[PDB]
Amino acid sequence: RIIVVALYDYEAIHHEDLSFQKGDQMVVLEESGEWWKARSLATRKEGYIPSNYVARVDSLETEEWFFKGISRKDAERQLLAPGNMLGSFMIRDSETTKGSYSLSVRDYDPRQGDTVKHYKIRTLDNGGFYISPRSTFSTLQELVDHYKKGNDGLCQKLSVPCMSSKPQKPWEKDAWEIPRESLKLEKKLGAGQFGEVWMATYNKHTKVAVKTMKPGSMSVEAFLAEANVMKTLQHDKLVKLHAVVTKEPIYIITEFMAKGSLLDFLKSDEGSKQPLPKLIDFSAQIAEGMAFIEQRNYIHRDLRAANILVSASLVCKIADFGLARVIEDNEYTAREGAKFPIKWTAPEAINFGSFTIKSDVWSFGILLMEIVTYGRIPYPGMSNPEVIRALERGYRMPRPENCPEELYNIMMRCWKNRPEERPTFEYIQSVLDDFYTATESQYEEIP
Ligand SMILES: CC(C)C[C@H](N[C@H]1CC[C@H](n2cc(-c3ccc(Oc4ccccc4)cc3)c3c(N)ncnc32)CC1)C(N)=O
Repeated sequence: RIIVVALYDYEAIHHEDLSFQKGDQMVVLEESGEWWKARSLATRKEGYIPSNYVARVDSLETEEWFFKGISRKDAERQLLAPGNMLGSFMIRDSETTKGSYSLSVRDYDPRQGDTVKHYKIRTLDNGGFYISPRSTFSTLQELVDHYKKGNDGLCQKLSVPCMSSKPQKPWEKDAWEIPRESLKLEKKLGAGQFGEVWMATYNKHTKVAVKTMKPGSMSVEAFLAEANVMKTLQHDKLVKLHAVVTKEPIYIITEFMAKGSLLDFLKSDEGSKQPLPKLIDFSAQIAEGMAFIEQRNYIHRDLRAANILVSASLVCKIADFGLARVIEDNEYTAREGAKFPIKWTAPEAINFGSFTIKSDVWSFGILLMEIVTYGRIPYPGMSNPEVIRALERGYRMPRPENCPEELYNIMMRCWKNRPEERPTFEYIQSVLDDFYTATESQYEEIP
């Protein structure tokens, strides 16, 4: 008997699902995947439900100011998003203290601009919580109501909970390999060497993107084996693979990303106006994605701004991870020109076909330069043979205008000729995540 309460408004997309009145009471049965079967209270008939729309009644997951799952870094991004105000806040699980909590509050000063301050919410041994010992509370709800009435030592008085959008409905049960007929291709987004990309509708109810691979470009079995690894690479900064059509021409089905590639974005009216701290935040988002790929012993093989996608809310998501591996070299793909771009590719990958996480690190440094130049071609003024020979003699792209020296230093580290000398994405992540907050403490010590 596990009791669970609803949270959002959702009607059955399928024919087996129930209703959500933004408030209800349910009791879960089986807990496989992201769809759960639950015994509900309207009234004595049930079915399957999306797990991300519900929560246990005991935990704080029901509270509007609590954000389960998210990181410190993501708390900051969420809060600094447009639509939030001074003293906007959230409570989340602590990162550096298991079982305890953290308060994140949107702040402002003329000297540092918009910032997010973090406070340790310590738990008392016999029940209750405090930030400062002189002010303890039975519940986190009491803590919140307290600091809503006055800052009492915090940077700001709490105003309203961090805004949040209703999450993506989880993908249909056991719909990994789907029929081609289940997709309606509505708008061609782009045409490339080995396939096209379409905006499309799945089963007349869900917006997706579909990459349609050219006949001759991939083998069904080799692709499916690889895709079965790709789908498990689940992370906020990787684009999500929903499903595949396992019949030539092979279709790849993913979440749709409203702002297209980061390269397109940086070259748009809107993206060309992003300020440098936002550019650095894109870099950090990609580094986080790559550190996950690195921790999972996977290889991207074609990391560049063109293969980064951008959401409506400016989340960067890595796409085409691993795809280059299963694009075949034959008479068909050959008449399409270069398989990989020389200017983005590590020298050992070019010279010997040695693709590793370390050649991805090389590509990342190039991507960094693409970002800070808003999508300029690498090595301007140079041919491909000229780039290769210059690189062999220690030439590296010089630092451009409007590039912080520490960002350049990171690029130069990525561009070591010997791969073992290049940093880890775990390192790159940490430096970029803390780029502007290096000489600052994690949490504020409130008297
Ligand atoms: C200005 C532009 C109109 C020009 C155009 N730009 C193009 C830039 C990329 C655009 N694109 C590509 C994908 C995508 C990427 C990989 C996928 O598959 C995989 C495979 C393996 C792993 C992960 C995803 C699936 C979808 C995609 C998406 N999901 N949502 C929105 N736009 C997308 C398409 C236009 C161009 N001509 O370049």
